[PDB]
Amino acid sequence: DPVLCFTQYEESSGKCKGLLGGGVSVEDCCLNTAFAYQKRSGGLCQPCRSPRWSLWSTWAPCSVTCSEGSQLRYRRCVGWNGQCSGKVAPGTLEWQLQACEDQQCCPEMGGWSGWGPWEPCSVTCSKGTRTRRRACNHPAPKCGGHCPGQAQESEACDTQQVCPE
Amino acid sequence: GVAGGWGPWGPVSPCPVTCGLGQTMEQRTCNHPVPQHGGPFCAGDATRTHICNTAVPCPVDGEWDSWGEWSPCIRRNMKSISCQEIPGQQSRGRTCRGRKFDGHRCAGQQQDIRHCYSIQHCPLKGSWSEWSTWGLCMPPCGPNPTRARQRLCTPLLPKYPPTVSMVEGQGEKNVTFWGRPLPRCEELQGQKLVVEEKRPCLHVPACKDPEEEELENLYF
Ligand SMILES: *[C@@H]1O[C@H](CO[C@H]2O[C@@H](C)[C@@H](O)[C@@H](O)[C@@H]2O)[C@@H](O[C@@H]2O[C@H](CO)[C@@H](O)[C@H](O)[C@H]2NC(C)=O)[C@H](O)[C@H]1NC(C)=O
Ligand SMILES: *[C@@H]1O[C@@H](C)[C@@H](O)[C@@H](O[C@@H]2O[C@H](CO)[C@@H](O)[C@H](O)[C@H]2O)[C@@H]1O
Ligand SMILES: *[C@@H]1O[C@@H](C)[C@@H](O)[C@@H](O[C@@H]2O[C@H](CO)[C@@H](O)[C@H](O)[C@H]2O)[C@@H]1O
Ligand SMILES: *[C@@H]1O[C@@H](C)[C@@H](O)[C@@H](O[C@@H]2O[C@H](CO)[C@@H](O)[C@H](O)[C@H]2O)[C@@H]1O
Ligand SMILES: *[C@H]1O[C@H](CO)[C@@H](O)[C@H](O)[C@@H]1O
Ligand SMILES: *[C@H]1O[C@H](CO)[C@@H](O)[C@H](O)[C@@H]1O
Ligand SMILES: *[C@H]1O[C@H](CO)[C@@H](O)[C@H](O)[C@@H]1O
Ligand SMILES: *[C@H]1O[C@H](CO)[C@@H](O)[C@H](O)[C@@H]1O
Ligand SMILES: *[C@H]1O[C@H](CO)[C@@H](O)[C@H](O)[C@@H]1O
Ligand SMILES: *[C@H]1O[C@H](CO)[C@@H](O)[C@H](O)[C@@H]1O
Ligand SMILES: *[C@H]1O[C@H](CO)[C@@H](O)[C@H](O)[C@@H]1O
Ligand SMILES: *[C@H]1O[C@H](CO)[C@@H](O)[C@H](O)[C@@H]1O
Ligand SMILES: *[C@H]1O[C@H](CO)[C@@H](O)[C@H](O)[C@@H]1O
Ligand SMILES: *[C@H]1O[C@H](CO)[C@@H](O)[C@H](O)[C@@H]1O
Ligand SMILES: *[C@H]1O[C@H](CO)[C@@H](O)[C@H](O)[C@@H]1O
Ligand SMILES: *[C@H]1O[C@H](CO)[C@@H](O)[C@H](O)[C@@H]1O
Repeated sequence: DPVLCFTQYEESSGKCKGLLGGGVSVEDCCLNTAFAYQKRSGGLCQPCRSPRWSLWSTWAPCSVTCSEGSQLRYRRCVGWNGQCSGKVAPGTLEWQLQACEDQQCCPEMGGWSGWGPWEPCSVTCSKGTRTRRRACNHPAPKCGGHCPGQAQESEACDTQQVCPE
Repeated sequence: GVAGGWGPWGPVSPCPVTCGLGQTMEQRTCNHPVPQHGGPFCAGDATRTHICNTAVPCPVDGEWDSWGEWSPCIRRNMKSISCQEIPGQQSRGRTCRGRKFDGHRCAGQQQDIRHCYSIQHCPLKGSWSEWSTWGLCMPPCGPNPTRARQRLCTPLLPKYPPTVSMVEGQGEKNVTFWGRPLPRCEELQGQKLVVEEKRPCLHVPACKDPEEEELENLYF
């Protein structure tokens, strides 16, 4: 079955670099074990060297930003005509799962306290704004929490007073 | 307004490689009919390429396989030297693998010898080690992964000479310890040899293809 035959295999990232062309058999392309191949061009670049396990990828981000979690890393068997260590065929994957911990504590939101008294009106003639405010300290949040909503409300007030002309 | 066209194709290059596949190319010029004053140009490509196939494989230099298992520590004409001050010699083996098609041979000693004592199945006093480093979450991707750390009863190796004058070799060679002893020690929570403890791993991620996991998080 014909395949695209590439002249160099980039280690560390698995890409097929330097296209020599297509419409040639896998056996002919891999006469030079320094070459690499890709079929249908969807992906999966396999070097023509004998099969050997690749390098462990970098640890994936922890599954949660909170408390103990779990993170993976992969390793692919890359090559052609043979097997990797483990009676494994080329293309298979092997995983290692590890317990991770980005931060110790975790955001626990708090609760609003009682409403403060209404402040006076923002103006002494015509119409203005009235504001009341509360605190996020019943209970206070730990780590990165915050109370749900706003810490202050505003509303219009009418003084019933005309301004000096 | 003069129309250019191509001239004869030149000589094709020979197959630049001696193994596997290579590439050749022919060079033509737009010299016989020339494009004057900038009107039309030469249509096409001034270079064709073609693959040439040498039917002979490339050399592949053999690489060293990993070291084998240390052989049993013995001494000539004395049978088992276990739990005794008798230095022996054990050997290890490598295999040169992958050499094909006149490739270079592996470079180095395929064997490795070292002097040793034998503590195979010897009863030794022991002491409980501290808590080892938390291992990997196993089985990875399987149902309910769990970690494991452990304290094991480490043997107290006997104070034997680590530097011995070999009379047959006339050298002062180092001597290390080989074998699985039987460590004696007070029990640690109903156990005499090893006591471990497991803890489940939390929020396990599913195992998908590294391309597929990349395209899944990008799409959400
Ligand atoms: C054990 O001895 C080695 C070197 O001596 C021997 O090694 C054996 C494996 C065997 O092949 C035998 O024939 C050979 O004679 C010591 O290596 C030395 O270590 C010191 C300090 O660690 C270094 O400064 C030296 O460069 C290094 N090499 C030499 C040639 O001296 C090794 O330290 C020793 N181990 C112990 C625990 O004593
Ligand atoms: C990663 O960063 C952390 C700081 C949190 O913001 C995580 O969000 C989630 O927060 C709630 C608390 O409201 C916890 O119960 C969750 O466990 C945590 O996932 C965020 O993912
Ligand atoms: C409170 O009492 C009112 C009767 C006014 O005297 C107010 O002063 C007025 O404020 C407006 C804008 O706030 C200004 O345009 C006027 O010039 C000023 O007379 C007072 O604050
Ligand atoms: C021609 O004869 C062969 C028997 C090999 O010795 C060839 O060596 C190979 O040459 C190509 C480039 O021309 C390299 O890609 C290979 O790494 C090399 O083994 C020789 O050229
Ligand atoms: C991953 O694991 C170890 C390093 O952590 C090595 O055996 C190798 O680098 C592998 O890719
Ligand atoms: C995970 O582990 C260490 C960092 O904790 C590094 O080897 C690397 O970042 C890997 O992804
Ligand atoms: C304060 O605001 C409302 C109650 O008024 C709720 O979202 C919650 O109790 C918060 O603490
Ligand atoms: C202030 O607003 C109302 C009462 O006016 C309630 O949602 C609550 O008591 C809050 O503290
Ligand atoms: C403002 O509104 C009334 C009094 O006008 C009360 O609910 C409270 O004092 C609030 O602060
Ligand atoms: C040169 O190349 C081809 C003929 O080989 C045509 O496209 C055209 O004649 C051009 O001049
Ligand atoms: C080169 O290629 C072919 C001959 O191989 C012809 O189309 C023509 O001679 C061109 O110059
Ligand atoms: C054997 O010796 C060491 C490991 O003990 C390494 O140099 C290498 O893995 C070799 O095969
Ligand atoms: C021989 O030495 C020890 C076992 O005593 C290990 O490093 C390994 O098994 C090697 O083959
Ligand atoms: C076993 O090992 C030593 C004694 O040999 C102590 O750490 C303790 O008694 C443990 O049970
Ligand atoms: C393991 O447990 C704790 C540390 O987690 C200590 O008591 C000691 O290091 C033991 O080995
Ligand atoms: C496992 O747990 C933590 C690290 O995750 C440490 O207490 C220690 O490394 C232990 O082996």
